[PDB]
Amino acid sequence: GLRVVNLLQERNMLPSTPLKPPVPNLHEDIQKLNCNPELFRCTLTSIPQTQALLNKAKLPLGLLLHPFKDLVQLPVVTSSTIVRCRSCRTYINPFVSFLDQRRWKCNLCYRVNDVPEEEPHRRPEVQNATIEFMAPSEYMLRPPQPPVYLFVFDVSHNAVETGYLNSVCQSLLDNLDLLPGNTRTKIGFITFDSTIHFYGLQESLSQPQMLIVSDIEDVFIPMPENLLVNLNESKELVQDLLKTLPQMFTKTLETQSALGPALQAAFKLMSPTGGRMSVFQTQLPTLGVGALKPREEPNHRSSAKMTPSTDFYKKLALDCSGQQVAVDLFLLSGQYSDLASLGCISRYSAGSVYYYPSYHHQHNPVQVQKLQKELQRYLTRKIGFEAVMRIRCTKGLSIHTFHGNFFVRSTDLLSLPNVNPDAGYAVQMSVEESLTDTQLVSFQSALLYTSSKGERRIRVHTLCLPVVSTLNDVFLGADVQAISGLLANMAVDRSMTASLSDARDALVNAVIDSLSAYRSSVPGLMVPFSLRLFPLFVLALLKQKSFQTGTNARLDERIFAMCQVKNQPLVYLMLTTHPSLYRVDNLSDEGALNISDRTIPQPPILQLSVEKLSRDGAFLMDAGSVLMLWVGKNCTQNFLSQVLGVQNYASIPQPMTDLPELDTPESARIIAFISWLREQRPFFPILYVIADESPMKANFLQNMIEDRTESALSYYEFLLHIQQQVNK
Amino acid sequence: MVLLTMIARVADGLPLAASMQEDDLQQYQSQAKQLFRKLNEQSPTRCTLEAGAMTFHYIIEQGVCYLVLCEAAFPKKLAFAYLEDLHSEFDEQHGKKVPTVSRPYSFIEFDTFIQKTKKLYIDSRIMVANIEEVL
Amino acid sequence: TYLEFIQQNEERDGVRFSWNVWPSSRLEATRMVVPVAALFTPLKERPDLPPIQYEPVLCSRTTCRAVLNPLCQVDYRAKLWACNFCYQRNQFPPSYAGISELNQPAELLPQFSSIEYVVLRGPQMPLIFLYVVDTCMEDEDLQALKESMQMSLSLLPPTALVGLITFGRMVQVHELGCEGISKSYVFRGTKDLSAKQLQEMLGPSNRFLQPVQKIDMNLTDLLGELQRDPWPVPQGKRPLRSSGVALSIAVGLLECTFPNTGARIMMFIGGPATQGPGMVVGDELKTPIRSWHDIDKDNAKYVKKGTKHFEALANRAATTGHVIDIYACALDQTGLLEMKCCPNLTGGYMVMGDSFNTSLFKQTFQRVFTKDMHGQFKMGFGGTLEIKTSREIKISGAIGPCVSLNSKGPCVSENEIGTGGTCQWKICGLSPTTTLAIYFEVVGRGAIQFVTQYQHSSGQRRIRVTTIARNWADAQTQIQNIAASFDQEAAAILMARLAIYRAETEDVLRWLDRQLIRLCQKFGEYHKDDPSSFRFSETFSLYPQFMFHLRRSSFLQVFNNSPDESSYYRHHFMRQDLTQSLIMIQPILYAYSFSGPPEPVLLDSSSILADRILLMDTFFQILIYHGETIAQENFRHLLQAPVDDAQEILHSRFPMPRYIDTEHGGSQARFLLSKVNDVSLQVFMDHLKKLAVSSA
Amino acid sequence: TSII
Ligand SMILES: [Zn+2]
Ligand SMILES: [Zn+2]
Repeated sequence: GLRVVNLLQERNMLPSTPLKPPVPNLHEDIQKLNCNPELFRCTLTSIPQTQALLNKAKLPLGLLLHPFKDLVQLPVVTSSTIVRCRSCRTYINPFVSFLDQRRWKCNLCYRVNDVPEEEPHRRPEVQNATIEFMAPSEYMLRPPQPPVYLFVFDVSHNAVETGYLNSVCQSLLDNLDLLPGNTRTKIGFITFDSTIHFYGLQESLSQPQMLIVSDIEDVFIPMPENLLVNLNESKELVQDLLKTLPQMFTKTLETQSALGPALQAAFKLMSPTGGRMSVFQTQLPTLGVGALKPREEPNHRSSAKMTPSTDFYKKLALDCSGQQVAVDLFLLSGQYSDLASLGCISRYSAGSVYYYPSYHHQHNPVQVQKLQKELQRYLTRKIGFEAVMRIRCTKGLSIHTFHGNFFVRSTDLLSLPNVNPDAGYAVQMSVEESLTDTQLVSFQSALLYTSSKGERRIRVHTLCLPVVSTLNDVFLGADVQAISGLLANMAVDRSMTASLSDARDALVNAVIDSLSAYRSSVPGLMVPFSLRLFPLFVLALLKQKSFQTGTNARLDERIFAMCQVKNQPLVYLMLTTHPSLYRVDNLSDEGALNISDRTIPQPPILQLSVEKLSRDGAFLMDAGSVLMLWVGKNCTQNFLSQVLGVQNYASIPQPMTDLPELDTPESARIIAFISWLREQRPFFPILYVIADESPMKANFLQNMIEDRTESALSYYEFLLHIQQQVNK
Repeated sequence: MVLLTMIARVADGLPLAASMQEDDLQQYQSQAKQLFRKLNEQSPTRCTLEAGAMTFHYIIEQGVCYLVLCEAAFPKKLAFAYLEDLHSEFDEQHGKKVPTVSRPYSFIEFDTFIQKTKKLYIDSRIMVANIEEVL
Repeated sequence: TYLEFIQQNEERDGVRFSWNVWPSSRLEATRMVVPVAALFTPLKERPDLPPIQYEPVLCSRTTCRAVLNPLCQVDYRAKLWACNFCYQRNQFPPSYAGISELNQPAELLPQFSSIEYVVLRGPQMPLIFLYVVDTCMEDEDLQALKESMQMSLSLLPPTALVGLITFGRMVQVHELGCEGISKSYVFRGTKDLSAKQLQEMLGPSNRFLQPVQKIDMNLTDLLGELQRDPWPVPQGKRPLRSSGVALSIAVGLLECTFPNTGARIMMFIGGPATQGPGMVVGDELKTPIRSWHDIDKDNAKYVKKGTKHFEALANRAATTGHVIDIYACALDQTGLLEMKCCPNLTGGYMVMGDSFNTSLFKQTFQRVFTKDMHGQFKMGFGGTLEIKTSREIKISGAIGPCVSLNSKGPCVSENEIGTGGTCQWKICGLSPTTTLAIYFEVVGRGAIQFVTQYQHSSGQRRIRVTTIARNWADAQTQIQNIAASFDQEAAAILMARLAIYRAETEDVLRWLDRQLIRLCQKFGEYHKDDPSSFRFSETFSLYPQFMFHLRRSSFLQVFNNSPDESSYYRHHFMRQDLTQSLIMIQPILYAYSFSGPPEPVLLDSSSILADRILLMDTFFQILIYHGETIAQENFRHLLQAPVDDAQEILHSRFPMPRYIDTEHGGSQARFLLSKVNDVSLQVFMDHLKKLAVSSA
Repeated sequence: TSII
């Protein structure tokens, strides 16, 4: 794959099969041990030898990691001692150098270490790039904290009208036994509006107790016990409250919400132990500390002129981090809520935000089932408490910028009050000292956390990459998807820091400078094979909710889009930015019918353009978190009756949540393909067939990032602008 | 008058079970581990140590040490009475597998019995040293 | 008979004067050794006067506005009546156009000189009962307190409003019947809140005050599920009890919800205030609660600041018109000295015992809700007392459970006694036994009119009008009749309340003899420098003996008692009628022997016989002493004749007296030997005669 | 600080 591609001549560059990550140019025995690229990958699989060579390539050097990802198999070492390097404390990894059969050379600081009295090359710590240790006593600041779940609910008049509390309390009742933990599990509840409402739970009392703290400017804990109760001991007492809670605030006239003081009370309740805080807010905070001004929302006409409005939720997030308290924010607002400020509570506490625009129990069934499925994953996925993460790299390389939800302590120690398996992180590096002496460099991430069973564990991933000295070899190893993800994180920071214009300009100039630098080292737009999708993916970045310009997008939409860029793994960033488009009205037997009885169709991936569509058939779009099935106005009668279960195009339901399972082989094929798509991921993506000509579901159209619009270039128009600036 | 409780194996100082709640903790949890390291086969089986304003109390029964720290005004007779029923319950259905575990805090779930027993001594409703010698 | 005169007038008018014949001259309007005063009982019960459903028919003379009374000269054919306080002639209202001598209005018959009017204006207001419960007590005490409050709930009228405030370290304002969750508003016990602040933080009926008929089932379950303060008590410490904040929240609640309407704040405490404003004692047990000896040597850094907090709440509740009761039961002191002004300014009760789990408290607490012949409580609310006097009579002030309304007029004196400077007072709570003391001053038959507007327990507005008249002394023979009209019992109690008032607001034991000796020299008989010739008329003979027990009583010798006990004793003395007041100063003693039926005996050591049973009735204690020979079928009747007679009075007295069964060489025989006997009465009388026949 |  050494070829040179003319982007102006191909225009069908996107392959029909899923994009696989590049394989680093290593020796066959070194690459066979390399880490799973879904847990750890780099923008440049061939590391530049000098900073000057990196600067000439005009490509960003960095790492994207998914360290707590659910695994099929995990080696758990129980050794009496953890073998680390005597200098940089690097954990012994498959890429070290044994010399005297009881002396190993550290692959990050080149120091020779005594192989401890515990054939050492057969040891599992040297045969697995991903491994989990049992942390000894010196890795604990305190006894392992129990799992603590505190749920904070907005019960204002607007929140009651949404009806969100009915499904949240139902998901808690359904998944009460599925919450991670042992007998030490504790659970609590807080509701608020203009006042803070604590809930005491004791078996000695007939009913729970609703304790109202009305001093908003001076919050306190009204009861020393029974507010954070033991789950399995008070199971029936927790269940009765979850059945009564959605019924207490029906006639509520409280319209103001004091989110700030409520979070202050919730922090004080969890300050002794720490844990996970689940906050559910539906409107702009307007009462007490943390109040946020209203704002007029932009329209398609407004110029590019996002930052937090206050530092309250940022300061409060740092206090939560110091007590191992993480805050997950569930914003179900129908109007502006200043998420640019509210998100600071989850960013700096290793939480994550969940946005459900215009949630209503009766008026928005799409958001209703979206919240149901996301809460199913949120309450049942594994969890790690009071966690820290460190990222080490071979001497000569230096991490200079961290991306994700955490708090960077000094010495580049990532603090994670909670670590969750759906979080993604990114790092940007630079060559501080020339890698002349070495040919291989290594990267090692260590995740120290407390499990839900009360065990201190250490999860370690190690990656090894080769060093090159020619500009061509740097380009030959470029990971286009990883470069896209790192640029997205850099552009988000550029926005807060500078402006959305600078963010949009830095993204365009990343394609200009890299291809112009490539050109100056060899008519049309000539790119190496590894970068043939570089202008396409960047155009997709410039058109989606994070960075788009002449759209009618709302403020909280764009902020949540930027929060997902900073917090999601690379696979779901690529699935969201460049969805996969398949034609599904004509599935057949060329698929992965390998897995037993099931035959799974494998239709080819289509480039995101309306020109690829057709009014004669139906097209499914995999957007990562959602599956939109578009049905043409002239779809064949077979697809209507045998797949949709409908006699004519006119009779397809206004919002159709999912297809029926009908007794037709066409239905069996499409249920196979959709089931196979959803088995690839954790948050079950809801499939909506409501994309229709008249359903006002033009979200599907928004994703065709290659077509032009009255406010953005087409893909061809983009390539022409790139070539104009390359040959300037 | 406030508390701190730790259960550990005397031989290697391996922590078995503990319990702490704040609302410092760091300087008194360290001195606790200093004691677990120094204790051995010739240490007194029942002793009282006094660190500054606070006071340590411990007993040793079958290679397991039951330590408690409290404000010096806390009655010493109640401090030792609290350590015995802890040893009574712990040794009953955990003493068989104490000299076999290797992971720290292999009995974190003894947290539940600790804090329940702990409630019944802090609401009013043998040797002496100064914790500076052994350290 | 002057005795028949004094007895019949208290029965009809509920009043007793020190002098029943008044000064006729400004020359010696100063002569009074004992001032012209009255023990007035506004709601004095009497066998059935007709409830008069009129409007009281006021005198149209602007400032005067006196009530038509039997002292008014009428003219039933000119249709006029002449007011007796200002001689202006009035015209009878339309509804009186058909009156005649053959059938006259009730307010003109001298039998109806004290009369009660019912004024039905508009919608009645419901009664309000706010429970304020301490949860820092033993389970035995808290359980019995829960059972007592649940019983009183079953006695309240169906329309009355009820609220509940529990407090420990925090203060909880409970919102009753709210779905199936039962919520409450929690406040810090470390800082005070104004009525305006409390109104904003909390948001005819309320969420916190609801009718009994709609809430009694939910409130009974809640009261039965009350548990102790959940905060632990460290070793050697008292629980953190925020009495001052919980009371200021109960006062602030009613102040912004139902102001100016009968309400009773019932606070139940089982210990002293240890936190927040109003604090009485520290939180560590090693420091004992203040004592009288600790108060004078200035080792009580909480009294002055704690009293000031509750004096502010007292004036706040009294201005709004609400009543504050204090039910304190603990083994140590509780802080009555600092909180006394709340049930003193208002007409609130003050009950004091060792534990809520005794027959003493339980029976006392349910006597608060004793009903009459129609099923209504014997309590009134928002009582306004106005006094109309003749031009020559001026009001110096009042001593008793009342608050001045700062109303000015020609009837107000310049020298004020107690709570003076007004002809109008507010009594937020009153009962048929509530007795004020009004001191007058002269500057026949002058008439004093008492007008008391109050809210009946039924909700009706009522006005009791008592008009009295006492003969102006005949200028030919005054000092002889004035001495004849002297009431030694009434004057002794009226002089006693003067002594307690300045002792409780300070030597007082130097003003007492000056009036006793001067009274001896003025109305006694003696040769100069001959003490053996000194003597008193039958009108004055009991007065020195009354003042002998007074100066040695626990009302003035506060030591050997705790400050809470001294405040408790002084509380009930300032509110009782004459009959019970004499018992307090001089306990009555009955003797029981084979030789005769029960008979009263002297309060001296000479009455203690070995073969006799004694029943000493102090107002606060019923004591049965068994003589040494007696101690060791009709010596059963000798051992139960006091028990039988004690049983009847151990039920009528509202603050149920403590019962003692002691003997010679008994532990509690101390109570008999103390009030019995500067030394003895004989030495006291001889020293008195040597000074009365002495210099003037 | 941490030794991770
Ligand atoms: Zn090293
Ligand atoms: Zn008149």
